[PDB]
Amino acid sequence: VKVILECTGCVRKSVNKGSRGVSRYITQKNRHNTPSRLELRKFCPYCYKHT
Amino acid sequence: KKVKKIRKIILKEDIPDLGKKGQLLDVRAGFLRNFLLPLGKAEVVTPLLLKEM
RNA sequence: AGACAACCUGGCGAACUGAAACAUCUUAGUAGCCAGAGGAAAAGAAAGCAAAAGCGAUUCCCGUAGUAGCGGCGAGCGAA
RNA sequence: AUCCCGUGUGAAUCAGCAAGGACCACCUUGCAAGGCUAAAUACUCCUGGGUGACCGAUAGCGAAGUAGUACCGUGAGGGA
RNA sequence: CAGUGCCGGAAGGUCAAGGAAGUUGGUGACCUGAUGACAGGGGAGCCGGCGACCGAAGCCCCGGUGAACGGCGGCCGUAACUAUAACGGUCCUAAGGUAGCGAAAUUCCUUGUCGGGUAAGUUCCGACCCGCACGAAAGGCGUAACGAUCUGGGCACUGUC
RNA sequence: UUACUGUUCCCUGGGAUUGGCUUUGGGCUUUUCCUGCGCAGCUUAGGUGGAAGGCGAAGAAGGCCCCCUUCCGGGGGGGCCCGAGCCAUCAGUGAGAUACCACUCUGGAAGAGCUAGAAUUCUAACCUUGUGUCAGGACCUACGGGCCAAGGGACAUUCUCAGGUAGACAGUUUCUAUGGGGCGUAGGCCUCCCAAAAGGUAACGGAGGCGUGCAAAGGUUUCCUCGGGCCGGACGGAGAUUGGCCCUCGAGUGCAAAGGCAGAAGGGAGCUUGACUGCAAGACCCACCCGUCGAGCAGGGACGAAAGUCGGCCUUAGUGA
Repeated sequence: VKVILECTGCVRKSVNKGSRGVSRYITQKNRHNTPSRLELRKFCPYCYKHT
Repeated sequence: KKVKKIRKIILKEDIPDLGKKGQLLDVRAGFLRNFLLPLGKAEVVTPLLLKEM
């Protein structure tokens, strides 16, 4: 059905340097859920960008 | 939505409903105007007359 | 108690048009009609504007500004 | 936001109330629901004085002699 | 009476303003911790937003209603010579044109066939019927009288020829 | 006109003009009484508190019977009889005495209040009527004033908001191409031909597709590579699994065609998310708006021993300021 769906990091709203939600929309979920380790979040590396 | 005034009065002659010339039943605004004030069968509660009579 | 060139105040108040069509908007609260009054009328003495500094009833000209802003953020309108 | 209006509810007044562009505080200004008032200001059917790189006879007022005339229309009105 | 209209129902559903239990948000006396830079939670009150439930007609829904808007179907087979089908099977709608009339101010093909009229008549009258697309108060059929009506043939009368 | 947006007529609800009762019952109230079988037990343990005396002749325990509830274990309770007691840490039990109290929650009943709802109702304002009534110096059977009448009755009427609702009425639109117009087809992107050996190119000129799909059909590190003939082996069939010979890349590459690709871009495995963030010299196209490629750098990674490749998919459609 190819519905869009966006991914998201590990929020931790802080008083640090601009930290902030990092969505990355992607497509295709006609399945059960798919997380992925899209990275270069606010913090540099990342892992398990869910939803 | 809205209710209208329920206005205090004092009497001038016996009421076949509520009191014999003494009581202060807050009759209604649609009632003081016609039966009570045309027929002189009531007086409005003036703060002036109260503390002088 | 009738009359009036234009100017003025009030009430009612359009449309062709511009938007390259057109219903929000614009021509415009213009035109016109009615009602008053004056040589001028209306407004007017602060429940105002301002901005940590000051003003001091109204009414006009300049200028801020075709700026701020409003706007099918379109045509356009446009302060203080 | 201020500003005036139709319907219905409908405060307090100064150890108050309104405004400061929703609203809330603190501060600052002004204090409503009564009235009056000259000037600078817009105007011309007009009067007086003056001026014209304005016309001068199909121009200038439509009109340089009985010109809103003759004439035309029932009439508003048109008009040499 | 399927659709629409109208009328009568309106039991159930959707149903506006409005009313409203709550719930939420801002502001906020005072409260509290840290390097540096300021927040947070928060009485009251004042202002907001969302709102369970309630809220009529209307519509959905249910019946009557056609001199209310309107509509009135095809395909395939068989009969005593051959044919034409009295009679049957199928999808269909709400049903499938009744009586009369009919190539008709309605039939296109079309000067349709046939008869009468004419010497000869695509006009005309009477019929048949496959009514392209007639038809019952946007009435059907027929009518004596009447028509500065349209239409065909007559006798008389004539420069119409 | 069953085109769009609205207005008016009309219909309904809310508020205003708008009131007397006296009831029925919906939602808040506030005072009046039962309600309870976890098991150790004096035995159908109501939680939470004041908690050492209440309850009695304004007359109990006890038995005689009436009623109601019911898990026929017993509970509340009227009458009469009776006449000197039923009672507390007395121990059990998470929690206490049926001594007693405030109530109360487990829920249930009623006279008390708000606002409605409904019902009938009368009269004061409202609508309507009257040859009736009296007059002003005269009448007003010249409309009309006061007055009493008689009907109607807080409904209607008006005013405001809200929903529905007649093209009755208004303000407007209804595209262009089109080898005349209308009817028909067509309107954007991609590929091949016309396109005349760079690019570009027109026609209601000739052929087709697209408005996606893929967590992998992506990324890497590896390995092999199809077909279509013939020969073998049962059905097996012209064509299905299994071994040997020609081969031009005739196979495929998700979907159309063209160009491409057989150290493969063909197929299969291993791990993985680079279908990352900040970007970017220069180019190609080029009316503008758009669009396409991109060496290289930084961060942080995947794969790979390393070299290296990886910011989507063999390329061009799969998209709109």
